[PDB]
Amino acid sequence: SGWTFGAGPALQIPFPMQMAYRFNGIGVTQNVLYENQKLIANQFNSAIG
Amino acid sequence: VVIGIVNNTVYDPLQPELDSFKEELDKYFKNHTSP
Amino acid sequence: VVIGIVNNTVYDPLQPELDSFKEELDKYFKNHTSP
Ligand SMILES: *[C@@H]1O[C@H](CO)[C@@H](O[C@@H]2O[C@H](CO)[C@@H](O)[C@H](O)[C@H]2NC(C)=O)[C@H](O)[C@H]1NC(C)=O
Ligand SMILES: *[C@@H]1O[C@H](CO)[C@@H](O[C@@H]2O[C@H](CO)[C@@H](O)[C@H](O)[C@H]2NC(C)=O)[C@H](O)[C@H]1NC(C)=O
Repeated sequence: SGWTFGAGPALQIPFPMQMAYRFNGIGVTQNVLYENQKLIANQFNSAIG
Repeated sequence: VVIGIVNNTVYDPLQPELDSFKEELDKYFKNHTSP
Repeated sequence: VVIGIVNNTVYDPLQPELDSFKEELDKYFKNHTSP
């Protein structure tokens, strides 16, 4: 659901698309995640290991 | 590279104000090429 | 619907920067059949 569950009613949203809405609040645009989905997936998977 | 991409057309807003011009630009060559 | 709105013109920029060239375009298209 993302962040909504902390404001009001909880709205569903696909997780590979929540992230492109979390880059956008940093300063890098959202056209970087899709182009690097597999590498960021492996970096996230290896980091938690 | 992106997955989940969906085919669609996009309505270009830079076109119709000059497509309306292109509507009358091509009209302006109907009389130009008439004689 | 909105209250307090006032009447004024808005200098929309795309037409006159085109019309700076459409004026000589309109002059050239119509005067081609003049002579
Ligand atoms: C999205 O549209 C493009 C172009 O309209 C499609 O690309 C071609 O589509 C035809 C029809 O299926 C195929 O025969 C070609 O092989 C496609 N070109 C290539 C380079 O693969 C594309 O398949 C469409 N994608 C979806 C998901 O509908
Ligand atoms: C802004 O201009 C419009 C039209 O140029 C005005 O609308 C007119 O208002 C009078 C007021 O009685 C009516 O009699 C006309 O029938 C209206 N014409 C149209 C086309 O709607 C409007 O009043 C103006 N607004 C202000 C704040 O002066």
